[PDB]
Amino acid sequence: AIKVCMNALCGAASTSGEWKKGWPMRSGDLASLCDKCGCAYEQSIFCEVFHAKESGWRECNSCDKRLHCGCIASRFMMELLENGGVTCISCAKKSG
Amino acid sequence: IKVCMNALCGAASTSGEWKKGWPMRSGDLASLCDKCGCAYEQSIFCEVFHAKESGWRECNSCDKRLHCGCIASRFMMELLENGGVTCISCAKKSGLIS
Ligand SMILES: [Zn+2]
Ligand SMILES: [Zn+2]
Ligand SMILES: [Zn+2]
Ligand SMILES: [Zn+2]
Ligand SMILES: [Zn+2]
Ligand SMILES: [Zn+2]
Repeated sequence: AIKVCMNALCGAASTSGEWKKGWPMRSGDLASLCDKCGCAYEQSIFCEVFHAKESGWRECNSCDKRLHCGCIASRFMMELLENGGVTCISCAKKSG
Repeated sequence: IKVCMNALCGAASTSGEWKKGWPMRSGDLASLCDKCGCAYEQSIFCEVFHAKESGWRECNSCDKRLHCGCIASRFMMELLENGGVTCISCAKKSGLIS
């Protein structure tokens, strides 16, 4: 396959250094991210930097953290609550 | 006491049938009264009960609205590799049914 940045709103076909590790894709393999997108992802702010204008934002039920929902990039950064809404992964570790 | 598992309903009775709802965190299907369950079966549960919540998006290839970050709508869509979501019809048409 052609290797390209898996941020679909970037799609860069080249990068500085090696490709960076991204989020798990549906197949389980890790996404390839360019130097920019991968840098945001490493700092845990990919969606805040690159999905700021997309729909689907909610907030964590236990803290102020905004969470981009319906998004593969943030998919394992939150938990779906039985009574509605989401909590981020830190608060989820704190609540069992 | 058996109660409708839509927290904004909680009716203690039902007409005809308790209907099967969304898969809960444990994997079991929720028990819904006939109202809420009919809304669920027609894929409009979140449109009826969650219209004012955050988390709403649009299907990647059609106009269907999809309530994301919501356990009730979680088997009503598929997450795409491009960061968006697709409804179940578009998913069946694209080969993405998991
Ligand atoms: Zn990129
Ligand atoms: Zn995102
Ligand atoms: Zn939180
Ligand atoms: Zn009900
Ligand atoms: Zn909903
Ligand atoms: Zn669709």
